[PDB]
Amino acid sequence: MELTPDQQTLLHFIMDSYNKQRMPQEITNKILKEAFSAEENFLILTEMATNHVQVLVEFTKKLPGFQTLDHEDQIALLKGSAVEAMFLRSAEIFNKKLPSGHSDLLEARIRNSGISDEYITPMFSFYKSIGELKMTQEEYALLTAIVILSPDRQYIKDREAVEKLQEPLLDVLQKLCKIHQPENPQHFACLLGRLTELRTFNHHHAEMLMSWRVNDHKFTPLLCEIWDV
Amino acid sequence: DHQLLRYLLDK
Ligand SMILES: O=C(NC1CCCCC1)[C@H](C1CCCCC1)n1c(-c2ccc(-c3nnn[nH]3)cc2)nc2ccccc21
Repeated sequence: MELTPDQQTLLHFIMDSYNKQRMPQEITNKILKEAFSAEENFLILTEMATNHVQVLVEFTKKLPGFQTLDHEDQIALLKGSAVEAMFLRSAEIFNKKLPSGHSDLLEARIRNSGISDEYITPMFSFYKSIGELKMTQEEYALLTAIVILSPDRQYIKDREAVEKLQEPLLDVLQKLCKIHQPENPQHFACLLGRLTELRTFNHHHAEMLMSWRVNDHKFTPLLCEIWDV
Repeated sequence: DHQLLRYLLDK
């Protein structure tokens, strides 16, 4: 029932890799410090996302067995997960406990950033529903690894090789849930259910980006490839 | 194509 020495090892190693990301406080201090125009916020988003993808690629290469997969399957797994991982990490940041009144200003700054009304509602519904789950740092790290190692991605040639890498992560996540929240037995199924919500963000992503209230939508060359814009 | 992605993954 408890984590085996192997599972604790995999867990601590996943956590250390995940924590090499840009710190939440760094992101929120900037946003909370002062109100920027839509033009400036779009520039902040593209620089944040470029750095996120760069760190995501590094975290992915350290996932056990990923480097043994077919080079074309590796590209499809990364391209297919980059948007979901950005929204999952943004939800983590959004839900970080801050001093009284700060998270309300954060929500106000994000609502007034330049994103269109059509995309604010599903975005905030996701962040709140993530918030209710009260996820630990390990749950966010394992869930990100599970999102990346999704065997059921379009343009994947060898699905079982991916399934074999994801299954030990699913098993660690389940045990973690059955220990951190014994009073909520659906917690594990409910985390996995939120992944189905993340997939919908990826399908309308190009449209969400182009509907930002700016005069010109400039992207970096790495984002052009990853976001298909 | 995805040449920047291919590069980052190989490197
Ligand atoms: O910087 C940010 N997100 C980074 C977080 C770390 C991983 C990489 C993305 C943006 C802010 C940009 C500047 C203006 C306010 C939002 N952000 C988002 C967010 C995310 C995507 C779109 C978007 N739009 N079109 N495609 N994606 C929009 C907003 N939600 C956040 C919740 C908490 C904290 C920051 C948040």
